[PDB]
Amino acid sequence: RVIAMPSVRKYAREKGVDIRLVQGTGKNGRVLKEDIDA
Amino acid sequence: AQMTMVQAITDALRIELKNDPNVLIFGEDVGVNGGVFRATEGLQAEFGEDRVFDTPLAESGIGGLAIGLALQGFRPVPEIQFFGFVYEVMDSICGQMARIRYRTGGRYHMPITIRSPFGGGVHTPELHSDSLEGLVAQQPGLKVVIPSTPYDAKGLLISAIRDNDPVIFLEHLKLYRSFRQEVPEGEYTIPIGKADIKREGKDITIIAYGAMVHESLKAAAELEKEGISAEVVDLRTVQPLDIETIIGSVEKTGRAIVVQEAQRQAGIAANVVAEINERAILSLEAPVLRVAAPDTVYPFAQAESVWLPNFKDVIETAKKVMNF
Amino acid sequence: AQMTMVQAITDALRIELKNDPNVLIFGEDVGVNGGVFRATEGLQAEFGEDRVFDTPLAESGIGGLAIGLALQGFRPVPEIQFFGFVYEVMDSICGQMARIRYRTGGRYHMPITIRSPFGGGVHTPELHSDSLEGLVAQQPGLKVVIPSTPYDAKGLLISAIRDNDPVIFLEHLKLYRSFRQEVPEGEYTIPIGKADIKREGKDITIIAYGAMVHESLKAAAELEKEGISAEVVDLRTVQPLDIETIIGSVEKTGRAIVVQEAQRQAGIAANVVAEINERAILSLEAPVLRVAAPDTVYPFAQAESVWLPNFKDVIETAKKVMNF
Amino acid sequence: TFQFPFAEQLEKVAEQFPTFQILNEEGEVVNEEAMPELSDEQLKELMRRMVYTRILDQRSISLNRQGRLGFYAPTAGQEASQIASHFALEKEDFILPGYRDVPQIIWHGLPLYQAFLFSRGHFHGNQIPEGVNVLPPQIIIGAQYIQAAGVALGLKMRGKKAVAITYTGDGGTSQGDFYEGINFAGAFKAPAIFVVQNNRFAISTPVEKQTVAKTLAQKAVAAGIPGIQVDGMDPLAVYAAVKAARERAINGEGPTLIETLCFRYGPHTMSGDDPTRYRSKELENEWAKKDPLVRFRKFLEAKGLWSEEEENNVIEQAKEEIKEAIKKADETPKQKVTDLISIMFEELPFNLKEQYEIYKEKESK
Amino acid sequence: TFQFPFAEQLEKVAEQFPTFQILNEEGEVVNEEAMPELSDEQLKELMRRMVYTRILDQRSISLNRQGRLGFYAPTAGQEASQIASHFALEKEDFILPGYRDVPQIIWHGLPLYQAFLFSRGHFHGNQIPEGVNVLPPQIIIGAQYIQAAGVALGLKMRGKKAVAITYTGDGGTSQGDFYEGINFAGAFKAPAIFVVQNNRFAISTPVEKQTVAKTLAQKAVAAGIPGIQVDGMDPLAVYAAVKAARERAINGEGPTLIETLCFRYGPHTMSGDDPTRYRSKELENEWAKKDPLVRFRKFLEAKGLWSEEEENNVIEQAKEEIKEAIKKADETPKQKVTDLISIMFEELPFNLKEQYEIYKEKESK
Ligand SMILES: Cc1ncc(Cc2c([C@@H](C)O)sc(CCOP(=O)(O)OP(=O)(O)O)c2C)c(N)n1
Ligand SMILES: Cc1ncc(Cc2c([C@@H](C)O)sc(CCOP(=O)(O)OP(=O)(O)O)c2C)c(N)n1
Ligand SMILES: [K+]
Ligand SMILES: [K+]
Ligand SMILES: [Mg+2]
Ligand SMILES: [Mg+2]
Ligand SMILES: [Mg+2]
Repeated sequence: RVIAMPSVRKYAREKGVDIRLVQGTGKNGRVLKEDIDA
Repeated sequence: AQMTMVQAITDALRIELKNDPNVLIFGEDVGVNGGVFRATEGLQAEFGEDRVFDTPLAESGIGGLAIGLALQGFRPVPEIQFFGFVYEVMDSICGQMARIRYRTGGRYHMPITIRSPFGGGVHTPELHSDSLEGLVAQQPGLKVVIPSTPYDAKGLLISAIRDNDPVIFLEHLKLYRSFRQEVPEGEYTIPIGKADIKREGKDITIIAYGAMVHESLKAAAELEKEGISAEVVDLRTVQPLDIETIIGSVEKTGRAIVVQEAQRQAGIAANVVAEINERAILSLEAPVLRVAAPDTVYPFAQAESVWLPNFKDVIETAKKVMNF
Repeated sequence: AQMTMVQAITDALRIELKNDPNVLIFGEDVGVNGGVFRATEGLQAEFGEDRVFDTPLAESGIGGLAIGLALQGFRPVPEIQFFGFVYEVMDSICGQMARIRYRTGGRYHMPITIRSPFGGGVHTPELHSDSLEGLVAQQPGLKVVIPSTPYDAKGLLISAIRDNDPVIFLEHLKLYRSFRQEVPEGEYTIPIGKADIKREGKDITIIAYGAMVHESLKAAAELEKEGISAEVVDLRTVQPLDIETIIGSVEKTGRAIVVQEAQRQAGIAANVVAEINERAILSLEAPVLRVAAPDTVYPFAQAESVWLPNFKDVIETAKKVMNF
Repeated sequence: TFQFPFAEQLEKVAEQFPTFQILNEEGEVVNEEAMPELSDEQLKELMRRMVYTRILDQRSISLNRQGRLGFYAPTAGQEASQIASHFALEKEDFILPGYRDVPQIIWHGLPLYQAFLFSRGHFHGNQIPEGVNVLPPQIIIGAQYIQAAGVALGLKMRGKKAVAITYTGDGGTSQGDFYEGINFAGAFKAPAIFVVQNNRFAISTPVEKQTVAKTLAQKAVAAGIPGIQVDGMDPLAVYAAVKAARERAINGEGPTLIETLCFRYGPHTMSGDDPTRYRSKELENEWAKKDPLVRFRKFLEAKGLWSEEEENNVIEQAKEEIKEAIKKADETPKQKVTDLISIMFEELPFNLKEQYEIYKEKESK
Repeated sequence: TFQFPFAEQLEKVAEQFPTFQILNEEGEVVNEEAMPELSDEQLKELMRRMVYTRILDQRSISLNRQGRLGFYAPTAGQEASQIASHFALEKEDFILPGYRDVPQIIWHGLPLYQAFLFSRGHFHGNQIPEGVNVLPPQIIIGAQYIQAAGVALGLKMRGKKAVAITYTGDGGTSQGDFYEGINFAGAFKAPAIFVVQNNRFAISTPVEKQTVAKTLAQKAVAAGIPGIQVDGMDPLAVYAAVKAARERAINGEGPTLIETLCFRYGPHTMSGDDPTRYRSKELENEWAKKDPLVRFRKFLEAKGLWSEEEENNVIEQAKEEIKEAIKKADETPKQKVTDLISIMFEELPFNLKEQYEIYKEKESK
């Protein structure tokens, strides 16, 4: 149960982030950066 | 009883000749000779020259023959000595029999099954090992089947002969006598258009058909020694594709690769990658890669070893997907 | 310099007959008659019957005649009256001429070009309008070119005829004389295996070929009225594909759809989709969808309208990808 | 240097293929021995059908240039080769026609309104009524020949006393399929009758450039089966030839190839072919006089078996029926993409089930 | 009821195809009137080549069983129809061979070691030296026929006074391409020699099941070209038939079909169960006495042109040349994917350019 595709998936894994914790404003893409910041 | 693939094919033909007087087997040297690889051995002696017979040397004529016979109620099971000779009969198969039900608004149908060996790795002369199933896979009205095991071989042929629309049964040359397997005596069918899981896995899905299933299984056993759990799914029908099984498997693992013996610009791998991408792309952790042969003509016999995709190619690519 | 596509075709043939004495034009009814659609009209009367002639009715024969002539140094330009009839010449095209250079390790080669019209929309009889580009696209050693405008047609044919390897040149029936465009007189060439941007866009990339290009542009104008800026790419060579131009465009819009007139299980959309997913996977924002025809046999003339995809289906699929 | 008798070989061989004729140009019987056993009533029915087929040809052309019909291959001039050959058959016989042989399947049992649907391009035109042994017209030259040998072999295995008959043209004799068919039929000694209609042209190409064989009938020698060349403008000769062939076949003696020498007064097809670009106008007047309707009309009028009163009664009945077939084809419900999907397979595979749903919604708005 | 002369018809065509022979099974000349003009030194050269070719077959079989050669189709018993036919050609004539016609191309210029690489499956074996007019053996039965009509039409256009010759088997006459080929050559009046080697079997299928025609040579009639049936175990006869056919062609008179009646002493091929496939062996002994070498041997000895000392010489020479060719085939370097890709095109398309870098690296370490 995690919708994101597909570079969002590789971008979160490259920054050491688990995509499950973030709340996709739209399945993420630019909100992962917001996670890394806070 | 333990059987090889060629023995499973033989017994399935016998089961059908016996259950239906409309079934007929014919082609180049399929009679007294019993075929190039003994697939029809002993059938003519048991059922007579009326049911199992030979024909002049002309593929186009064998195909036309089958059409007429089916217009007269029979259930033809013709044979092309090697699938590299299908170019000779493309019009009958794709321009004729696959369109007859459609062309007659249901009035006539073509309950025909074409058998034909193909595949490399045995040193055959030119145009004997080519993989052209990609061609027949493109014609609406056909079903293309490619077994990889004796069990699957018997059940599918019976299912292919009973179907009332055209079916092409491709038998890989290398799989004819490479291994035995327990196969129930008597009739049983395997639905056409259903894939199956050969090896259960949780880390990566390997999609294959034909003799690449074996190679994939050998790579899977190697990947295991490093903690990589690969799930091997065998298509067993390349047209139509069993979407539900493929997609259901990839959504569980998130990673996947497709493997074919045919050149990159041929085969059905591209169709597989396309269906996957448009139905589960939101589950893919990495791109679905392809393992295929160079886009050149089928190699001269002595170079097969370095041209055909083997288990090592599957391993390298499988890693590439895990480390993407 | 306003010409229809059939005129650009004839002009390109006139030019090549003058510069290269080795060029020959032949097929069914291409001499005194000038062809079914007058593509070779006036040529025989100007260059002679020894260079422009009719042949007995037999595609298989025409293809075998072309191979032989090439071995004697000529540069053949045979014609298959309709591409639906390519099933008769399948062996000469794919089992022969495409493999001659490789087979002879470069000793002989086939500077051959096969002209042939296809496509629907003008109500033709059975097997005339079929789209079988996908069959020849799977045979390594061949190049398949499909133009969509008078300008692209003349320059591609000249490059085709000049190419020292086999090339299949498909001309769409509906584009023969449906519209006019500026075409410079004289020789000029356009590289084979090169696509061109027909319209610059910023929101989505629409890839097509043949008569679908027009529909795509048609669809792009309607979409502009809704704020969606579409980039239309015409492949113009369906084999090989211009990967750089395709990818370059997708890694700018991040979204895309592929449009073709052929059945979904046929055509070449599957390979373009597969290629995009393997190279621009990190730039995609939505799954790459295809716009194609239903998987049934090409429809009886009367049902072309409701069966053939048009600009309205491209409008719909484009919205799905944008609203993803 | 030693010489082989080549020129004598080509001559003697064609000597075995003289044109079989019964009725000449003026309608006189020049061959009493081969005269068929037909009653005065069968003779009048043969004429009624030929006059009727000529009217159908003229009406088709007219309705085609009006848009009412689509694809159409004229047959004017080939009435004997097509109708008199069919007259020699029985209901149980199987016909495998080519694109120009629509007249044969009409008389064999296909409702005329369905022929017009075949021209327009509608699947209901091809749904042959059960019990009527025919295939829709074949478009790919050669294919009906290799399919006829199968049908023929099929009839033989069931023990039926029927034949498979098939037609094609002069240009079709150059195809690879033409040769494999009569060769397979011969190797299996199957009840098939192969009819070749030499109308001297293949679209614009003259038969003289197709092959160098003196006759087309001699091509049967390659298969080892017997061949006969007959006057295609002679109805009584086509009927007798096909009659002898049918009998030989039902008696299990093998196939036969029949080459009729006929002609087509009309365009190759109604698409855009223009005859003035490839054949003489004075050459169209040489065959104008050899019209099968003219000679057969005189033959009958000489026996008091035909009057212009009976001919106009047939012309009327023809127009009236043509008019009804046309109204019936218009009343046929339009074709839907779901209708094209339903007739693809007996049981729809996965990819068509999806599409079926997809197009079932698009057809409900 | 009327009857067509179908029985008489088949008898008259048969009379037109008598078996042509110069030397009987004893070495005696039974046809002085047609004896070819050959000097003493040409007859000796014709024998040396036939003995040499018989030795090649024996070694090729041995080497294949040793796993030192790959695909191979035995030619023993067919030396007259193969070697004596090629002996009538000139250096500029183009040969389009079948999979069993390797001898012919060896004598026409293809180095022996390159014929072993062909067998093994090595591209260098197919790289024919420039100026030697031949194609590598054709596997697709029938394709070489439609291709010869092209090469031929070509020679005619350049004005060159050469001929295109091609070979196929009895089974091959059933293919549609066989028919299209000789018919196309006839329509264009092209300089082509079509040779059919009738050794009575297509794998396990006897020729009597291939067609109901009594001679394969009568198939020329469907094309309208001269046909000749010759004794395939008669060296001088096959030489004369091809020579006459060459003169006729180079004079712009057209193609000719030649059917030879020979036999094979060994298996169909050496591929699978073929070496153990059923063989009559009652039928072998019979054709064993008809051996081409046997009768030509006696023909020359009677003229004091062949001793048992020249035979041994040629046998030792062929054995030594065979040993160095097989050695040279071993020294040719292994093939790589890059070699096979560089020969797909003149200019590499993007997909292969990219694939070239991948295998380049996977090669070097
Ligand atoms: C294999 C093949 N090639 C080409 C065609 C196009 C074609 C026709 C369209 C219909 O497809 S009609 C025709 C000429 C046939 O000439 P014929 O055999 O003398 O018959 P007739 O004189 O009665 O027309 C051709 C070549 C075809 N149908 N099939
Ligand atoms: C189109 C086609 N069909 C089948 C084959 C398989 C095949 C052979 C493999 C080699 O492809 S050899 C052979 C029998 C040929 O018999 P023949 O014509 O009498 O010639 P011969 O007796 O010299 O073999 C066949 C059918 C083929 N090569 N090409
Ligand atoms: K079936
Ligand atoms: K070219
Ligand atoms: Mg063919
Ligand atoms: Mg005609
Ligand atoms: Mg043979």
